[PDB]
Amino acid sequence: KRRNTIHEFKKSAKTTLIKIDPALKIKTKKVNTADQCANRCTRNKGLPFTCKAFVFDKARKQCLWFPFNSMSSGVKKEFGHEFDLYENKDYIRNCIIGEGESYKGTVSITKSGIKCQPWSSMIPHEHSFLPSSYRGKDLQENYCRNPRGEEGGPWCFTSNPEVRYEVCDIPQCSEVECMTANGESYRGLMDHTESGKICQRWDHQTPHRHKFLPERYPDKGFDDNYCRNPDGQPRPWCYTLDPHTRWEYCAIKTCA
Repeated sequence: KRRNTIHEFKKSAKTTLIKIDPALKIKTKKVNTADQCANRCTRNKGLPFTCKAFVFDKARKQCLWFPFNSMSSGVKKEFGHEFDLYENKDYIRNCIIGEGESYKGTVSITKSGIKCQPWSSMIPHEHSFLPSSYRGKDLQENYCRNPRGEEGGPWCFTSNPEVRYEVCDIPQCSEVECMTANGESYRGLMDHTESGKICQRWDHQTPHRHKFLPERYPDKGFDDNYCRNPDGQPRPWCYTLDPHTRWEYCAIKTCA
């Protein structure tokens, strides 16, 4: 099979999600691995809603797909060794990657400080940027989006009737992401190599085999697919999802 999208998720071990508010339905299915839950969560037309997070029950072997994450309203985290929560990074972001096409955070205020207009609303500014016309772009509520992958970055229509649209001020992910020395103590959230290749998850042996087992190295920060320096390398690094590139250095600026 070809689909491999589990890297796109932030894992919270021993955690499941419950929503107090019974609204927003959930789909559950008997599935063998967490990888299959992830591919279904990120697939186009895979679920009767936009999947933001999922939980893999390891004991019962089930996926639990949610249209919400742990940062939504009326949703609690709950304990259980058999559970593993996975939240799509796009909705946690807080920062931007390049044009910010993948950005799906909760910023709803323009660069000037004006509240964004709802995307599904024609007031004050009528338009054609509707969720129906741009599936997969998460044109929900009044959050800053970059649907057409334009140079300016994430933008929105403005609540002020005098300004139609404006860009939003969201910093590039390489903004606060800095390291001390050779990055031995770096525990940040960088997940792509210096050439822009996507990092392989540490808790995975595909497509590259390695000895850096998260269970074997607590305190080493082998979470998700973040760039790490666990072996005295000149710079932090990660294994790559490209079969023809085992590993590659990451580009994290020094805090000094």
